[PDB]
Amino acid sequence: SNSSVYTTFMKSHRCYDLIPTSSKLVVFDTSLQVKKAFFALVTNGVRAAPLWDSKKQSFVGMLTITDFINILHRYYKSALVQIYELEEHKIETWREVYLQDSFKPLVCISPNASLFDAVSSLIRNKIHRLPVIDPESGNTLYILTHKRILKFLKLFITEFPKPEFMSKSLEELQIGTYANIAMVRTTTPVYVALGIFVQHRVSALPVVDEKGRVVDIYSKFDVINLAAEKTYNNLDVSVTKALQHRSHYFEGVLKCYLHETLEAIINRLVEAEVHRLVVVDEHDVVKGIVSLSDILQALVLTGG
Amino acid sequence: SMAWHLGIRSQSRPNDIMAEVCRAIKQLDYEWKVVNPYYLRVRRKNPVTSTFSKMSLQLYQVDSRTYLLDFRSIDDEVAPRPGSHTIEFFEMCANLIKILAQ
Amino acid sequence: GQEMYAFRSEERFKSPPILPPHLLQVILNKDTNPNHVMLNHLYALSIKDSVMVLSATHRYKKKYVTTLLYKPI
Ligand SMILES: Nc1ncnc2c1ncn2[C@@H]1O[C@H](COP(=O)(O)O)[C@@H](O)[C@H]1O
Ligand SMILES: Nc1ncnc2c1ncn2[C@@H]1O[C@H](COP(=O)(O)O)[C@@H](O)[C@H]1O
Ligand SMILES: Nc1ncnc2c1ncn2[C@@H]1O[C@H](COP(=O)(O)O)[C@@H](O)[C@H]1O
Repeated sequence: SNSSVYTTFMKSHRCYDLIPTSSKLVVFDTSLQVKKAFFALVTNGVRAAPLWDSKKQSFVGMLTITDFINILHRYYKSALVQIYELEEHKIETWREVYLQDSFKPLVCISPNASLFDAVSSLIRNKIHRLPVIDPESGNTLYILTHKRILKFLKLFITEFPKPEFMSKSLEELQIGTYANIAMVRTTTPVYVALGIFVQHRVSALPVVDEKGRVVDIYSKFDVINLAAEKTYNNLDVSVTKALQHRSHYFEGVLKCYLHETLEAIINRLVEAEVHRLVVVDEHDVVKGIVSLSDILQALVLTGG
Repeated sequence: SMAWHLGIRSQSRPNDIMAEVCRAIKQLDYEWKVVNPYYLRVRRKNPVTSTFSKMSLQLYQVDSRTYLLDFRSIDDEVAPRPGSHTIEFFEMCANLIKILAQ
Repeated sequence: GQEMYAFRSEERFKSPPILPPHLLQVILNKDTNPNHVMLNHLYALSIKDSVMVLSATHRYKKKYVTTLLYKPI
C-alpha cells in the first residue's frame, strides 16, 4: 500500500530528533589493547564504540560485538596452533590484519540529515551502528540503531491514516528470511556458535532441540559476557551453559507466525526491545527469522 | 567506571603547580593568558587539522594540604572529516598533564 | 618631590579558591542493574593497567553526551 506515511515521516525528520536528552559514548583510541577495549564495552554496558586515530586526528571506524566475535574466533583457532598474538594486539593491529586492501571506511550521518537517509545507510552498508556526527564540531553525538528507529516510528506515527500493507501478513509481504537459517543445538559449544556467527554474518542463532523446535536464542549480545571473564578458556562450554549468564529473567523465546500482520509484528518487536523474532510453525519448529533489518528495509521501500 | 574524579589532585605547592603548568604549556607551543594567579585560558592550533581549540585551567584548594587542577573546554565562538572538539579537549588535557605533572 | 608608597593587598590570592561553585570532586556512577553545570569539565577514573579514562559532558542544542575516552598512557 501507499507511498508511505512511513517514508514521508522519515524524510521529514532529522536524525537529531531521535537522540535522547542524555547519553553516554565510549570512544577508543586505536592504540588501545583489544582485550582492554572489549572489557570496557562490558564495563560501560555499551555494544559499540567509535575509533579515534590520534595520528590522523579523526574517527576511522567502529568496534562492535561483531568484531569481538571475529577476534575471539581467531584467538580460539590460533591457540590450537600455539599462536597467541591477538589478545595483546592493539585495535590498530587487528584492523590492519583484516581490513588490508579491503576498504571499509567509517560510515556516519549528520544530525541534520533525514531519518530516511539514516535507514538507507544502515541497509546499504549492512551495518547495525550508525554514529551521528556533528559536521561543525566533529563530535559524535549518538549511535543510531535499528531498534531505536523502529521504536521512534511506532511512537510518533498516528495509527489511523493506516497503510493497507500493515494489515497484510509476513507471508504475503515476503518480509523475513525463510531459508538457510543458521541455528545451534542445546549442547553446541560456544566456539562452534562463534564460527557460525563469523561465516553467516547474522545477529542471533536460534537454539533448537532434536526436533528442530526453538527452545532458546543465542544473540551476539550474549557473547560479550565472555569479555568479563579473565580467562577466555571457557569457550568449550555449551551455548545453554553460556546463557545462564544472561542476566534478567527469561520468558520463552519471542516468536511469531508467518501469518501475523506487519502491525502485530512491529508492535511485538517494539514492546520486547529485541532485534528479531523467530518465525515458527504451529509446533514451535523454526521456519525463519524476522529481523529489524527486514522490517526497516520493507518500510523504506514501502511494506513488501 | 564507578568513581569519577574532577581533574587531578596534588599536594604540591600551588606556586609550583602553576609554574609547572605554564612551563608545560610553553613546551607544547600552546598559547595562554593568565586571568588570575590560579586561572589560565589556553589555546592550541591542531598540527594535523589546523583548527584552534580553547580550554580553561583553574586551581582549587580542597583540603589544607590538597589542591585540585580543574580543566574545562571552551565552546567555539558520507565519511567524517578530521577533528572532534571533544576528543581534542581530552588530548590537550592528557598532553598538558603528561608534560607537567608526576 | 617625595618618594611614593605602594600598598599591596598581597593576599587576595594567598591560596587557590576553595572548591564548590558546586563542583563535586567525585561522581559515583553505578550500573544499578541533573547536576547543573559540571558541563565541559574533565573527569577521570583512577589510572588502571596503563589506561587513562577521560570523560566530559557536552551539549549539542538540547542534547547532552557524556563521552569517555579510553587511551593508553
Ligand atoms: N558505522 C560504521 N562504519 C563503518 N564500519 C562499521 C560501522 N558499524 C559497524 N561497522 C563494522 O562493520 C562490521 C559489522 O558490524 P555490526 O553492524 O555491528 O554487526 C564490524 O566489523 C564493524 O566494526
Ligand atoms: N540466524 C539466522 N539465520 C538466517 N538468517 C538470519 C538469521 N538472523 C538474521 N537473519 C537474516 O539476516 C538478515 C540480517 O539480520 P540481522 O543479522 O538480524 O540484522 C535479515 O534478512 C535476517 O532475516
Ligand atoms: N526472539 C528473542 N526471544 C527471546 N530473547 C531474545 C530474542 N532476541 C534477542 N533476545 C535476547 O535479548 C538480548 C538482546 O539481544 P538483541 O536483540 O540481539 O539485542 C539478548 O540477551 C538476547 O538473547
